[PDB]
Amino acid sequence: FLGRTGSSWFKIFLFYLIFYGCLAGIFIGTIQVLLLTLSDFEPKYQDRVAPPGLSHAPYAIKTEISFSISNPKSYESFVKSMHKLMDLYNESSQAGNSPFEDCSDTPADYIKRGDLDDSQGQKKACRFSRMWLKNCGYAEGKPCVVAKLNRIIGFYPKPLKNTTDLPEELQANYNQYVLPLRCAAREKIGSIEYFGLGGYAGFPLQYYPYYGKRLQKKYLQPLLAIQFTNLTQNMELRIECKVYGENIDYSEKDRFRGRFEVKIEVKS
Amino acid sequence: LDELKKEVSMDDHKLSLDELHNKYGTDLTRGLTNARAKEILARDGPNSLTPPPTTPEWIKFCRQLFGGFSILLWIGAILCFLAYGIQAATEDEPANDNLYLGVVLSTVVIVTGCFSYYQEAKSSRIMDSFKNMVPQQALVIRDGEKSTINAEFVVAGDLVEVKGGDRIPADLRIISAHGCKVDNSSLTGESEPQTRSPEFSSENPLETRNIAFFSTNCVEGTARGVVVYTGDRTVMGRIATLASGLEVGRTPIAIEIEHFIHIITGVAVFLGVSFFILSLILGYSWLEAVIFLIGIIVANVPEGLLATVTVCLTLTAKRMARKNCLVKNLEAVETLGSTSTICSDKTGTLTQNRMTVAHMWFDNQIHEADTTENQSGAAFDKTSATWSALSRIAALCNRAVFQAGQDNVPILKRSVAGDASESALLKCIELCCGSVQGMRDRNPKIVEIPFNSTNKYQLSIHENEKSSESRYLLVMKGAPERILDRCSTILLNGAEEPLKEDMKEAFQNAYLELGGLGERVLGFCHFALPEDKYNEGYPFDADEPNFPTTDLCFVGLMAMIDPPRAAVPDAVGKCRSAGIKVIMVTGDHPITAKAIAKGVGIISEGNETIEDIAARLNIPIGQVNPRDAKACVVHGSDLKDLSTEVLDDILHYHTEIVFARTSPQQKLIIVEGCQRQGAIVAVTGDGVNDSPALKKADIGVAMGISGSDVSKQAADMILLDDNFASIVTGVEEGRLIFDNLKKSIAYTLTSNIPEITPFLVFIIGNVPLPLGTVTILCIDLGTDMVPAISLAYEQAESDIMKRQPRNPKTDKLVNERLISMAYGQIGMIQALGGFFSYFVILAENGFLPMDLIGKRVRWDDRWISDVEDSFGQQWTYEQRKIVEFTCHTSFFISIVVVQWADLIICKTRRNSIFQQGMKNKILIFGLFEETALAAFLSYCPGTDVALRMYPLKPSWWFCAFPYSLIIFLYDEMRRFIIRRSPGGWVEQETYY
Amino acid sequence: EGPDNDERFTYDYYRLRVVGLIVAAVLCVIGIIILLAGK
Ligand SMILES: *[C@@H]1O[C@H](CO)[C@@H](O[C@@H]2O[C@H](CO)[C@@H](O)[C@H](O)[C@H]2NC(C)=O)[C@H](O)[C@H]1NC(C)=O
Ligand SMILES: CC(C)CCC[C@@H](C)[C@H]1CC[C@H]2[C@@H]3CC=C4C[C@@H](O)CC[C@]4(C)[C@H]3CC[C@]12C
Ligand SMILES: *[C@@H]1O[C@H](CO)[C@@H](O)[C@H](O)[C@H]1NC(C)=O
Ligand SMILES: [K+]
Ligand SMILES: [K+]
Ligand SMILES: [K+]
Ligand SMILES: [Mg+2]
Repeated sequence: FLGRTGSSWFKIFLFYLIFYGCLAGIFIGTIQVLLLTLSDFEPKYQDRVAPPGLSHAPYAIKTEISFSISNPKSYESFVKSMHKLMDLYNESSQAGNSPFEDCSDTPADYIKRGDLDDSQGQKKACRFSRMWLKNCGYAEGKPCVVAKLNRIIGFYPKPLKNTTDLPEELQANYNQYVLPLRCAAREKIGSIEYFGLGGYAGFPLQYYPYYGKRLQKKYLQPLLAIQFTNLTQNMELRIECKVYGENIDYSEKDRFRGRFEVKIEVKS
Repeated sequence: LDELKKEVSMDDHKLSLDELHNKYGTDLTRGLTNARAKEILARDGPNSLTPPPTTPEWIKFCRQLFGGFSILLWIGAILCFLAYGIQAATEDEPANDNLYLGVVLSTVVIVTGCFSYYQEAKSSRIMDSFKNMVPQQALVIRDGEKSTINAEFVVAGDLVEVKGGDRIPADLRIISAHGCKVDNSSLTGESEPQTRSPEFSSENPLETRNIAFFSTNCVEGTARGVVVYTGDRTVMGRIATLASGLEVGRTPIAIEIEHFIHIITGVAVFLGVSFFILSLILGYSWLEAVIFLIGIIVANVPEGLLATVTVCLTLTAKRMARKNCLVKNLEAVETLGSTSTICSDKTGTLTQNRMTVAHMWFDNQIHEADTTENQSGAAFDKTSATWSALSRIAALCNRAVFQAGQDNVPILKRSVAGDASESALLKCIELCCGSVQGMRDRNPKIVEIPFNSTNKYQLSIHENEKSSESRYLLVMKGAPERILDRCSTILLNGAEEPLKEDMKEAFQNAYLELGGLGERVLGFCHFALPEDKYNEGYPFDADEPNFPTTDLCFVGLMAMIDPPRAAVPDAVGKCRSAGIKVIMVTGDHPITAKAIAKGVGIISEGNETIEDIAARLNIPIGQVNPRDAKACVVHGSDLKDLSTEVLDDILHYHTEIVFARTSPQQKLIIVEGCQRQGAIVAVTGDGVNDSPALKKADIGVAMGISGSDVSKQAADMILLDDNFASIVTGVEEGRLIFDNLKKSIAYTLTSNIPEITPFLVFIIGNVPLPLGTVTILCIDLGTDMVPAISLAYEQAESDIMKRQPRNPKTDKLVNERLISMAYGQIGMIQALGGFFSYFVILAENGFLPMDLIGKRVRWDDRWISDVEDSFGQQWTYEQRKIVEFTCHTSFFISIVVVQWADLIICKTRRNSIFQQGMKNKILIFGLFEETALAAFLSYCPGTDVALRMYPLKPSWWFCAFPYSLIIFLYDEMRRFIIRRSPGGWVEQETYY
Repeated sequence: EGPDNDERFTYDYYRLRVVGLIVAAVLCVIGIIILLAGK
């Protein structure tokens, strides 16, 4: 033929069949032992998610949400993702004492449901009403963005203490139980309005620590609705929403490390 | 074009002096007119040689920039700029990826260009050396007056004059001469002075006395002649053009390189476009379809391989430089290993090029002297009183002297003023009797008759050094038979005795044997003149026989030859044991050529020519079956009337071939004949008459000390110490580097698979990219470099000089067996070890292997800063990318770890590491430096930006260890099978 | 610890780099030693 005879062509097939078969069987074996060394409830390493990311619902083309108020299908793209998220926080999804629980309607302290063990059933998560998100189809004019803190197993978000000076200096400082979120731009051509649990501009600490998908399915993380009823129009406004805390840090590279990058433009 | 120059020349030495003048419109006495000479100048053109048109270095450099790998890397470099252009227009990408990767790849092409350019070097100044043989000026007779002119202004027809010490300015017809002798070594390779006279003495113009040639010099006397040829039209000017004009051609090693380039280029374009369409079918945007292709290019092309080859060659050439063997062309480092036939000059190559005493006949006994340079033999006789009598004649009846200031150099190497035979005798006595000058001071010469053409003997009368005598001793030497007709007694073991027919017959026997050995034989005799008949003041007349020259006492015979170099016989046998055929090709006479052939082992004992059979059986040569003769001796005059097909039959039908009295073109023809049969041929030589053959040879080797400038220009390799044993070393080195290149190539190729497979699974699986493009270049250009080079220092696995020369048609540098092992077996195991570490990193950060399938869409989505892992956690864009790049880093390090084992297995093709050992210190160096480089690239701060290399956790380093070990075991088991059964299965499938 | 389990989300990449570079250097020196056993 090309290389060899039929007899040789066969033998080279019988070899590579057994050979690659063995190699596949060995590869699988090493994957088995790897998995055997891992927990079902907690990942081996967590230093790469460490400082929590802050992500929002409006799917930004490039950290930007520009549209026209005087146009219907101009914002119907951002309403798709906005709906996708909030559709999960339905009351019909949170039914019965299992696996949900009614928690303080005001920001409270942490809740420990034991260890990362299966020695108990599904760890009961705090309910969250999308109805706590006042004012927010969504904002056809002047968007109503929804913030979110990235989930990390066993992470206890710790707010800053009012020992020294603060950006939003001491205003509504629920020091003991709220992780604040203050959006900014100089360039003050807007109108910041925050909505959340208990009416505070933060995340209620009663939703922590997260016990993971395996130990807490259907779990709901707290949301923070933000509305920009800015009196300006037809210009790119670089708005940055920042979260503050002891376990919260940022990076010049990762522009989502505990903060937002939104470029709103109501070009109408 | 040069087929005309490969033919024997035609001449006009047969014409009379007068007749020759009519042909050139010339005067025998007055010479040309100033006007007629200038007319002929403009007519024929200058008496000069024009160098052939060369290829500029520009075109030479750029021709490498387009050879398979460079072509693919160019397509990659441009395709980078393509994707970059498409980006800069569509979505403003502030990145530098495609732009920088395009710059990097273009640089890789340029630098790789320098390496191949360095390897494909051609240092040739043939025509320049020939031009150095034309004198600046010549002496001509014009308008009846002699004047010096620019030699280029010399034309056919003018009257030229030459004298001892000057170069022949052009081909001349001798019309007048006085004691003129010439050095024709340019045409023959033999430096013994040849007389020139107006008389025609041979039909063959290269042998006649009435022609003098350009490229030669007058050694003594004076001559006048008419110019018959000028410039390019001279006999050796044509040799110049032939030699300088010959197409170089591709080396065996070069052909091998291009061959695997085709193979690897083939699989590259195959998988390249095979997956380019496979991606579009899967609905991949052309924006991405090209990005994947660039990666495929980088994965398939072994970026550092061609440069490795060059470095391995260079390092092998450095070792040979350290044995006095200079390599002018890097590729010639390997050709000697692939050589199946050596065509060797004799004089100054196989031989020392110096008349040396070989045997002596005295006391009715043949004695042998030591002919070797360094005198590696033993003594023959010292005791016999006869010896001292013969020794005295050899010293006394000798007019040769050592040049001043030689006392530092060895006797046999020092320059001597005199003819070759007298120098030989001088050096013979000086060696075994101490200072000859002393013997010539103790015995003052009073009268002598120098060797005469008519007398055929030379005699001398000396004052006997003996005090009790202080009388007159007569000594003489000459033609053995002439000396015999002048002897009455023979000095036997001390005492004289009558010359009976018995001893006279033993003389003839001794004389015939020595002459049969191709040796020049001289007779020696002396006579103690009677005291009473010769007073202390008796005057001797040298002009008229004033003393007896008959009834003298015969002392002995001495024989001499230009002997082989000490190492030559043994080197020839070693070449022949390695299955290399050795042919002699010489300008010298057949009797001498044949005798040295037997001396060095070109013709082995018992082997006969058709002429030998005929003489032994006493029958006509036509009655001899030529197939009964494995040896042959072909004279150039017969070679001339043979067609190449008939030359091919001679080459095919004889194992032991001697081509004697060959011209320079004839040497070229013999070389081409050998090549025509498909053989790789080496030429060894030292003369300008070797230049064409040296050029045409696959590898030409010139002698460094004895070699002429031309020969060393025509060669690829120079033996700086004239050590012929270096050929044996060269062939051995050549074979070793050939095997080690295979090892180094397999090693380099093996790591291609773990660079290809990640890109494929990226498409077919939709998982995050396991390894990056930049990461690949950190391997092929970084870590693999020193290890791959180090394989050039591997010792032989067996006695390589015991095997036959490779068949260049069947035995390739890269074959299917190499690809099967590197791509199909070991590289495949490396790929898995890479993937394993990849799955380990991701799973330990929360992305278990199961959830990875079909996630790249959301993974690469820059706007999704919340991807969910297996544990329900949410990752931003840059966070997951850090883990991904950490995956690139550990996959990279996994390659390094699996290359550890590969380096050790590529060490040997057959033998076990437990047999070959770990005595390669460069290899071990490679292991340490490779690992140091990888660690540095991962842990050095800032490398996460420039190369996207991230720090690895200690446990990460050990992921591929079980795969590294399986490689070592697998290959060790496999080679155990090879050795345990030379049959073929494992062998014919995987044995590189 | 309980709410004070910050160490769980931390890794000393600084020490790892220091150690990694120490090792790389020493492997580089060791290599020179073995190579220079004859040049
Ligand atoms: C989650 O809540 C949303 C609230 O808008 C539900 O949307 C409803 O969709 C139905 C049918 O398309 C409409 O008739 C209603 O007007 C919507 N709102 C309400 C309050 O009922 C959505 O269907 C819910 N999703 C799930 C899975 O239950
Ligand atoms: C990523 C995976 C799916 C690709 C696997 C590719 C396999 C099928 C390839 C890789 C190397 C290949 C082999 C390389 C060498 C030889 C020897 C040659 O004389 C005949 C073909 C043969 C035997 C090839 C057959 C196919 C082969 C085994
Ligand atoms: C939000 O909606 C409420 C009614 O639910 C209305 O009274 C109020 O004006 C709205 N706020 C703004 C800022 O438009
Ligand atoms: K490669
Ligand atoms: K050559
Ligand atoms: K490679
Ligand atoms: Mg010679």
